[PDB]
Amino acid sequence: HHEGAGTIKQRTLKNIIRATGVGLHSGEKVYLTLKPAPVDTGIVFSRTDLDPVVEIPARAENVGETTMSTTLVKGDVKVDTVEHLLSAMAGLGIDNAYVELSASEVPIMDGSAGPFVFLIQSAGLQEQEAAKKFIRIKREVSVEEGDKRAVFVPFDGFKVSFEIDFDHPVFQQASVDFSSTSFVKEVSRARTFGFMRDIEYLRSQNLALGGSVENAIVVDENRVLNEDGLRYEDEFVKHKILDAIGDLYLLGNSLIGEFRGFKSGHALNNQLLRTLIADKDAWEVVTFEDARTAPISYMRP
Ligand SMILES: CC(C)(N)[C@H](NC(=O)c1ccc(C#CC#C[C@@H]2C[C@H]2CO)cc1)C(=O)NO
Ligand SMILES: [Zn+2]
Repeated sequence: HHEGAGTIKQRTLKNIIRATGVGLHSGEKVYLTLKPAPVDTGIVFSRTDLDPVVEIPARAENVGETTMSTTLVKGDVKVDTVEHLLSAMAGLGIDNAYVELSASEVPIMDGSAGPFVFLIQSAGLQEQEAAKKFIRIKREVSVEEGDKRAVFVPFDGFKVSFEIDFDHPVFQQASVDFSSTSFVKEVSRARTFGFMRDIEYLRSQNLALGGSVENAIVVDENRVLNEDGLRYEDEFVKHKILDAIGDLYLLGNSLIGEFRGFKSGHALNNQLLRTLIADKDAWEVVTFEDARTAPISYMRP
């Protein structure tokens, strides 16, 4: 036993994770396997139902549609609704992993990232022999469209603010800083949500076909319909934060910076990432030779 500086290191899974579920939008039954991956692989989604297998790295450049969920595309092959799983992975510091899926949509589980964090954390994480690379924000980068707004600001840590503006009796602002807030405890359990009003339209378009009170906060004209209510008083805005954490992980590396979202969503989050990547003065890749002086820290593996 000796004392010295240690690099903050890349992580993969210690064991394989298998789950079965349903696609929120497609309603399809889907089998999910997460597997360990070598250093610098990133998170790569593998459609194992196809022959040959089609692999899509979870990066901003592969993002197709972003109307309802965050979708990845390569050719005519898609992987839908990647944000909640990706959010779980970013939240626990996973750099490298294969996500195999038997169908085009990640399973929705209970509508949050909780079950994923739980499955992953039961399997365990494996630190690997390479420095973890971070993306540090060095300038303000903002995108807007109409009243929607998404911003990166320099910040020595990682924090996220979000504000939504729904006119609905059921109601809007939250900030979370990973120096104090636990991702796992205060964010990961926040479920997706939908309004009864949109549901038939959505289904009329073959969207929300797997959605139910079992996997979503469902809201009618006046109230939450789920018999047992909300897991957090501000669950709705907490889920928007959960979504943003997963959409930001399409950078392919954790962030050192601050994100602020104002009625933001998947499209604008993706626009923001693209604008950031284009503006190489506004960011740089960094490592930390000494975890003790880093501005971020992680749970034991
Ligand atoms: C919140 C956000 C960002 N808009 C998005 N979620 C969705 O779009 C979405 C979520 C739930 C439903 C439903 C249902 C249902 C249902 C069945 C009718 C009730 C009966 O049992 C529909 C759409 C998201 O969290 N994306 O990541
Ligand atoms: Zn979501």
